[PDB]
Amino acid sequence: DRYSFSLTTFSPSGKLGQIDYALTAVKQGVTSLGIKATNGVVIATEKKSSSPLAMSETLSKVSLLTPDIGAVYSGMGPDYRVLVDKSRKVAHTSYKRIYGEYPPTKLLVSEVAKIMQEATQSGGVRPFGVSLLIAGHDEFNGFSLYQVDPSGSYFPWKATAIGKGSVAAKTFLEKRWNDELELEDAIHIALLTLKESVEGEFNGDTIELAIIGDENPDLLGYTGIPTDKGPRFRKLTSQEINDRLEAL
Amino acid sequence: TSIMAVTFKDGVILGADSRTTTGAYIANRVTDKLTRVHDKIWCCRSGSAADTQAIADIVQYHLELYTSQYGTPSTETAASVFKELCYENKDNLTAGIIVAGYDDKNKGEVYTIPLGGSVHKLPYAIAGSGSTFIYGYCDKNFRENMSKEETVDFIKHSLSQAIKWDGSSGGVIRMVVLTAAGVERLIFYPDEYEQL
Amino acid sequence: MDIILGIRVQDSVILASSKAVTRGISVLKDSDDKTRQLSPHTLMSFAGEAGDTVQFAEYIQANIQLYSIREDYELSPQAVSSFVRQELAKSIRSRRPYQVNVLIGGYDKKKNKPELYQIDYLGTKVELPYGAHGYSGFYTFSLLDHHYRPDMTTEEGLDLLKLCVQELEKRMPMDFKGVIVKIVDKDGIRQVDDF
Amino acid sequence: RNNYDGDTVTFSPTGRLFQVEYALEAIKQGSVTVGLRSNTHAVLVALKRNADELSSYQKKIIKCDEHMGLSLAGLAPDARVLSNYLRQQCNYSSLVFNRKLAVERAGHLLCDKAQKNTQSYGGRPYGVGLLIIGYDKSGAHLLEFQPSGNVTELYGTAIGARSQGAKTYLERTLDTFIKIDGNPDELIKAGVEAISQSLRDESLTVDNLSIAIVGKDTPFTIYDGEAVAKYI
Amino acid sequence: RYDSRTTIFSPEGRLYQVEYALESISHAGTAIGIMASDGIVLAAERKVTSTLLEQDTSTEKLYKLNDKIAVAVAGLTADAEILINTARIHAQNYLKTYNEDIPVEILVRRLSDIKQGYTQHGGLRPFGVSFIYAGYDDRYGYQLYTSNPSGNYTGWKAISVGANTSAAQTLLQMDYKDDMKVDDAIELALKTLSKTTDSSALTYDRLEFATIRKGANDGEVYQKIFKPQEIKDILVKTGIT
Amino acid sequence: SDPSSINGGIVVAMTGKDCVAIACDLRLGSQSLGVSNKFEKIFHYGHVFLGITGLATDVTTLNEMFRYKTNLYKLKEERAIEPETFTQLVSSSLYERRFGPYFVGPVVAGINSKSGKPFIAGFDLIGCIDEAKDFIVSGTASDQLFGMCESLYEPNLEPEDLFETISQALLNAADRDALSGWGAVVYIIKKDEVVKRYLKMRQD
Amino acid sequence: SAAGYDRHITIFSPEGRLYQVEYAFKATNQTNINSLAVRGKDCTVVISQKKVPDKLLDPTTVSYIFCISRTIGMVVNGPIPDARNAALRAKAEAAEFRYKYGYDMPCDVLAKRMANLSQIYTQRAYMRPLGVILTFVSVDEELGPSIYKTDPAGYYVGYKATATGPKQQEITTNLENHFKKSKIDHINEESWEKVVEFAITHMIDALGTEFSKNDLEVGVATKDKFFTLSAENIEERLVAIAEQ
Amino acid sequence: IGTGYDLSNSVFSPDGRNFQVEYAVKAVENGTTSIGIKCNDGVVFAVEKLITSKLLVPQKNVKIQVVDRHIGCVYSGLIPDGRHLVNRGREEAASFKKLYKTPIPIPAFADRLGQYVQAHTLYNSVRPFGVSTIFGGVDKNGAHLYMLEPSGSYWGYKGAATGKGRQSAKAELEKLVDHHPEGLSAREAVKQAAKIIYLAHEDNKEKDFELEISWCSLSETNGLHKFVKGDLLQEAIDFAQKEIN
Amino acid sequence: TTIVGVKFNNGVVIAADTRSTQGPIVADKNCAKLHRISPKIWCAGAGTAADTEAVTQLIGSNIELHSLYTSREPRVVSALQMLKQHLFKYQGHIGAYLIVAGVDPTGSHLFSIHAHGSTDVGYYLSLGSGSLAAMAVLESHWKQDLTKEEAIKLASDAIQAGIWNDLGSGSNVDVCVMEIGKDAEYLRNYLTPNVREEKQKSYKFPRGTTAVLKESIVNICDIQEE
Repeated sequence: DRYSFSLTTFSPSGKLGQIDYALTAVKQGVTSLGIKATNGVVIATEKKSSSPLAMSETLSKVSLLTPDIGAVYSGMGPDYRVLVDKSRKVAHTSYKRIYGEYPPTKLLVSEVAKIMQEATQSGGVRPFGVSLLIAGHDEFNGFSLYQVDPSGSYFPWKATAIGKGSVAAKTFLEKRWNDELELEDAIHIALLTLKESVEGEFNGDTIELAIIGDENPDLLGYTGIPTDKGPRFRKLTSQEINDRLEAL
Repeated sequence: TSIMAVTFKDGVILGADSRTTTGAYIANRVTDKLTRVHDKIWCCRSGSAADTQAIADIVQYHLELYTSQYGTPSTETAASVFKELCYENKDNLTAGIIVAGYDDKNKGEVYTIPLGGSVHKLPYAIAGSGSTFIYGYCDKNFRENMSKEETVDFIKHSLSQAIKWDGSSGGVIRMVVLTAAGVERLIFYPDEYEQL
Repeated sequence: MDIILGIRVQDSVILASSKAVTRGISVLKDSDDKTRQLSPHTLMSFAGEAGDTVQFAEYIQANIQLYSIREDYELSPQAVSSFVRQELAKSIRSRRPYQVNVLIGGYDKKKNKPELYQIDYLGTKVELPYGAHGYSGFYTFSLLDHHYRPDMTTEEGLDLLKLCVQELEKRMPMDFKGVIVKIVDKDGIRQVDDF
Repeated sequence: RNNYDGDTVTFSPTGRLFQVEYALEAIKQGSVTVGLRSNTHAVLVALKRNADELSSYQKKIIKCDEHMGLSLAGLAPDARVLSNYLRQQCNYSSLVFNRKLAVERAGHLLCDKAQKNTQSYGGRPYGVGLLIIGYDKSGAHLLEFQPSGNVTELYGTAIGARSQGAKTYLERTLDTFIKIDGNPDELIKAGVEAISQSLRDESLTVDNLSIAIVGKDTPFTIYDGEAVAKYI
Repeated sequence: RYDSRTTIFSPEGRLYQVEYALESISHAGTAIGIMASDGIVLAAERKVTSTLLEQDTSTEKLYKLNDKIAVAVAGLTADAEILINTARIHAQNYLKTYNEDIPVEILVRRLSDIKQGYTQHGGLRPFGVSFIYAGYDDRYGYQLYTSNPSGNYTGWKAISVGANTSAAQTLLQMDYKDDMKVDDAIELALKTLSKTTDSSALTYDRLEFATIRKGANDGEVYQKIFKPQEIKDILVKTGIT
Repeated sequence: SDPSSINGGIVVAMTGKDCVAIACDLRLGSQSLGVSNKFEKIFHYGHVFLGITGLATDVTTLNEMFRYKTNLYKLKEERAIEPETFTQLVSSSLYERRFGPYFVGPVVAGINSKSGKPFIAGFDLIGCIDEAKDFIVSGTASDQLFGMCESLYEPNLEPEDLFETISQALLNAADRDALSGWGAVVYIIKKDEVVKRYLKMRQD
Repeated sequence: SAAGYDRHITIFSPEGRLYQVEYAFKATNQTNINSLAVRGKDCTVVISQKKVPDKLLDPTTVSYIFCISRTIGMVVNGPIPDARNAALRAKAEAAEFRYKYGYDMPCDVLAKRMANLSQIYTQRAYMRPLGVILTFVSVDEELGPSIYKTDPAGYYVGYKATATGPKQQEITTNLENHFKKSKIDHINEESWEKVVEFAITHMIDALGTEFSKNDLEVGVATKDKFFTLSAENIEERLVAIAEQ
Repeated sequence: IGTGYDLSNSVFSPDGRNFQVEYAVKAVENGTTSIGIKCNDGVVFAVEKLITSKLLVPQKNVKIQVVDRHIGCVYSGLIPDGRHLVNRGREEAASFKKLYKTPIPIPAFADRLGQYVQAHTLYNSVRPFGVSTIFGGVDKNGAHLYMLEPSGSYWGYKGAATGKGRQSAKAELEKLVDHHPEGLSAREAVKQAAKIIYLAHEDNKEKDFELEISWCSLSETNGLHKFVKGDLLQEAIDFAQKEIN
Repeated sequence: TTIVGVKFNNGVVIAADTRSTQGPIVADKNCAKLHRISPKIWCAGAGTAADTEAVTQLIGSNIELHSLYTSREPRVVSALQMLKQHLFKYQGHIGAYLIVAGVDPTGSHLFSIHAHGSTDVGYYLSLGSGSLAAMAVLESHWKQDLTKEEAIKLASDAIQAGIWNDLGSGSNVDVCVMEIGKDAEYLRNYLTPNVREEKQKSYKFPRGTTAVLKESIVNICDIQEE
């Protein structure tokens, strides 16, 4: 009641009403999920066209924050875009002068968290409508995956999911997850889990699935340097998703 | 280096020398000194390349915004805009601008803004450190309301004389003819111009 | 003009400071206090630039007293000496300077050793048991260390200091109008007369 | 409803605000003053109030300038902020332009200042009426300033408690005092008659009269005691 | 009701807001720091868990703020992040300024002023967090304190916060041996953690632990957050596993 | 010239083969007056060693400055700061002030643990990337040392070979400089072992 | 529900959403205007209705197609106050962008920065969302013909073609049939004039209502330019349809 | 009503309007009739300033106020509130003159005034405006007539009207489209303006009025705005009285 | 240092020597002097070394955001136009003297920048200390319309000629070719005119030829507690 007409006071059972509503706002979104393996990380989402005429191919819901780190969301569409904007800016500032190349995954998550936290702090501000997943790859902690909550807390995970179909996806991932998976194997889990959510439209035109694995000097835009590391992030096209989607 | 614009009966023809000089060394001999700020209105740059390049850019975005909100700009309008930048930064910046444009309602216009600036209407203006020599030439041999061809030939001979008495004038003589036939650049080789 | 002297003996730190203050061609008084106690067991002698010594001395004294009082136990000579140095290091990068050289001679109770530090006008904290600044250190870097016996007592250091002073008057055209010698020990801080 | 009895930033269904309306109330509980003017003079006559007979009575005339001046009827706190402002503008005109500020021109500055507080949600809105006199290049003028900010040029007007009888004196005798010019004596007497009728269950006394006069020949002067027991 | 701004007071002469922050602790995990002369242990319990949760290569309720002082968390985690970062910044100011490590009493004291400041000033929340501070300074040796969500500190030799504080406290003070040992701290903590927690078999992936010692590798203080397999060793001694 | 020239002092770091040496003099002087015969110019944040030359204030002040930033880096990420990454940092941090620029010439040296490769880097007042796999020398006797180190360097050396090369280098170059010398100390980072060998040399 | 919720955009509902933003998606029915944007192969077309309902209003002051900058048109649907506010910021930012970055501001990038702008108005309770729908049309130099629609929420998504208004649906369904059967997302003809004929025909069937020259206003975006058509030019295209 | 929706200006109704903006329009209605008539060579503005008592001084209180020397504006609704929009308007006018060394075009002014009204609805701590403003003049493109709503909506007009007696005015304006498809020439429109306000004063009848007319005309006021006063105004008065009878 | 940028009808190639000269002392024999703005925009520095390095990272980050925003290959006008307004503000108090070269889907472009900054749009340019040396080669060995192989022989000659005549240049020539819509192939050590002369003597000694007052052992590896 008054514990989300105001942000000052709390429920006597803990937490603001605003946070529990912010999670409701997450589930009203598309379904996004990530699975970590020991030689890769898959990140996968669906995109609701929401008009036969809408082009969701022109805006994808998998967006590189920096070349080695992509992110997805589940939750409100407008809220995602500004939040992504601030991710690209802070990243250069915070570590592309400290290390002169793009940050650790781990670092950018602690930064993002402070921003989400500050909108839970005071009245006359609202939480963000999303929970994000940030996946990336660095050499200092290896492959990682994270879930970043609009409460202002963040949790690392091996595989997790969020969105409308989260509760179905989570039990599914528990069963099929093993101690060593391949990148290819984790893509083959990722398609099945998301297909539980939406069926009767599943194709790689409507489902976007992409990976964080090894460097691409092909998406780097240069070669001829013995130390160069191209984007750990990589987009599969519509055609490549179909090759994996047949493989099931 | 020398710049001029002379009105005629159907337009305005900008004339300028292309050599840009830092000390006695020529930086580049093909700098375009005639720079678009708007569709029908262009400015001439003389003096310091750096100061005149920056002051044109500021005015360029401003006159774009003027066209969208406040309707089509005039040469008159443009010239004042350059005045405000020139007056406050009369000690920071040294900016020579001849502000030439074409209206279908006011024909070609030539306005000249000193270093300090001030908006002054002239049948022709001439500015720079190569302008000093060619003044007397252009004073006598200004015919008013002369043909398109007569303008281009006049300018060509005047600037030839500027090149003979300054080595920072020279290169190719570039021209922007703002008329109702479009935007036509012209270029004149030293082979053509010097015999003349 | 304006000298500050320092010797570390193995049970006390002995700071000396001139009683003379000259503004213009005029000696204003032949008795001038030019050393202040930061806390009851740590003493700052100070010398330096015209009237900066006064503003800076009272500013530094007040801060150390606040932190001693705040903690509810007086801070080490080690804590004290970085702080003073850090004020100076900010000031030369600020739009207003203070250029005041100082010595901190405390008795450290924390580990039981006397501690003489040399803090520069520049703002450089270095530990030295014979430190000295301005034009004093041109004569007493060498005088202290020639006669210096590797162990020392309060008795030994005082006769050697008196001697140092006796050289300075002779080879500078200056007048220090003697020097007051305040002795920093485990029993607090005291004034004792000297040449 | 009267959900608008709290909001000064939110229109009431009538198109008013209630706050502006209550501000007119404040004037009614306020102390009476009668204005009137002619081409060559303008006069303010105001009633001093007291709470007892050991009170030495409230100044109802504030000298704004030596040629302009005002009187009040309503909130004295609000009257102070606007008096400060008003002197600041008249001195400004004498400093920069060596100029007298016109009665009418002053009034348009005060207008923006009322409506600023209406627009805002911060600080009190006004609740005092000022009767303003001056004598400029365009002769004597009389404005009625309202706490709304509406400024009205009349030949005579009144604000304060029981001010509807001053308007009735003034209406009848409207023309008598247009014809009188150059006689300060006559114009002063006319306000005094005026404010006897205005009042009810009261009588005038010597030290209840404060008459403030400026014209073309008369400097800005305030008459008290023996200088106003000649027109009672 | 009083709920609108923190610039008000309830009739107990406190604020209802402070009570609401109090309650935030008692729906989070349980936290225990036991001090001994020979080292201080910090312990926290995880309030989420899964088998696809990464918690074997990470901690989340244990931060070192400098290499001589560590903290445990009980409360919401969203509240925690902001104030940890500020305590750590204050430590490195101390290090920069005085050329030495901060005292325990100040570092906590600052943090306590800051919590109270959000009560004192504005309509901004109180931050419902209780932190256990286990530190070293060469003035009062080992020091164990905790900080209130109201924003005051009180010294200790053992304390529990989190969920079921009362239940935990009686159990800790019963088995407190008066010289104490770091090995007994470590042993006591697991036992006490078990009974509050709603699992009957406490486990190392469900555990966060740091032990602080200067009593071995003397003349210097070394603080160690334990690795998962070591936590397993100490569990086997208490007979839980 | 600059203030860096008035106070002086030298820090020289060098590379051999899976090793580094970074060594310094013990002279601090403030102009003509010699101040300390024992102020070490070598400091460290983990395995990364920071030398500092220049004015005496900035030797102490910047040390506090870079300590502050490496301590937040260390705690958050739970690893040691790397010499590869510290070179980035030194150059931006000094560049923060440009209108009050710090008057120093640092030397960074360390060995990366994520490959074991040896790293040395050179800087000036506001610092720039200067990459070497040979040597970086700094100070008022830097012009002497640049040649002295090149002359004695033989590419590809043992941890024990590298001692000899940096010692003979420092020994004569410091001595035949006004504002340098007065003792020296040599740190040989073998890989992760650091042995400290004090040079017996004269008092300058 | 209602207990705070609808009265704010900084108070979430039990659904996690904002009722108040969603009520502006019901503000396009009040002005009663419809748009149609279609892309040809080299062009983009926008046609919106023009409402002159009184003889005390000139046809040339009532327009809803605005020149934002040289190559960029925009159609506005919905209320006249929020129409202006959006228009200003789009002109100020487009002009500013163009010389700062030296690039002609693409359809995606204008639609993007504005959608960002609309999100910022919603997070603070001091500001409010825009009510209008802006459908930006440009022929880009990096993507050729494009339509990006930005919603009063701060959603923006691309479209083959898009429609807006109270009778928006009926046009949508007509465009669905057209692109689906042909298996191309463009109007096949290459001349911008003949594309405008096709687009005018789809609308007259779909709404059921024949239009006039002073019941349309048409902007046509071509390769690096925009221009808005006058009524007699629009008439020429209308009668093009009427007599084969 | 309740449930927001008028209780703040940020909050929006499910209908597509704002009921707080509707009460502001009611305040324009309550105010005294103003008309503006566009012409093929000028603009004429007229206003009804009613006389409530004869204590007022005639030709001294008006709602006609000038901006530069060639843009006339006249306001209805809350009297000091219309003054203020003109006072800020005047500030906006000056800025443009200084920077571009040119007189302001009327559609340029038209953009700039409506941005002030709109700013006063984006904030719950700023009360909107509650005034309509008839405006126009002669510029580069000739004569133009506009009117601005307290919504923050504006459009161009051939004949415009606002206030209490606006029901008559609207009708006379329409008779004019038919009578003259040039909207009437500027000279004969000063007389047309007076007659209009007289039929409008039949809706205010219980009281007397004072009529002020001003104009700005291309070559019959010479590009400049000046007040219609003198023998000019009295001729306008005589025409009105005659044809009403 | 000789810097040359040479446009051609398939791309651009920019080249420079690898040798850092700060005053009369050679600062580094090899160093990368090609600075990255963006992955197809490479540029080389003149004037102050610290200032050209420092600026290219800040700017280049803003062009990188813009490269994601537009979802396109990065544009040279955007890079140049940001340097051009930026350098102006401090009025030469921070200088940076650069040949900017890059490629775009609108074509290939070539620029120069000053301390204050102004545009110069060339077909072939050279800047730095070795501007006067390079120029005569670029002018006179120039054919109307160049291709890839041609553009680089003219460019390399100009560096090798300025290696002879200038003494601010020398060592190995580092090269970067950027061809429109095709990867940027970085050819470091393309042309090596650097000959070398070896020492005639050894300079390594057995220990005890240096003297050791005392030794000490410091750690850089942390302690345990177990």
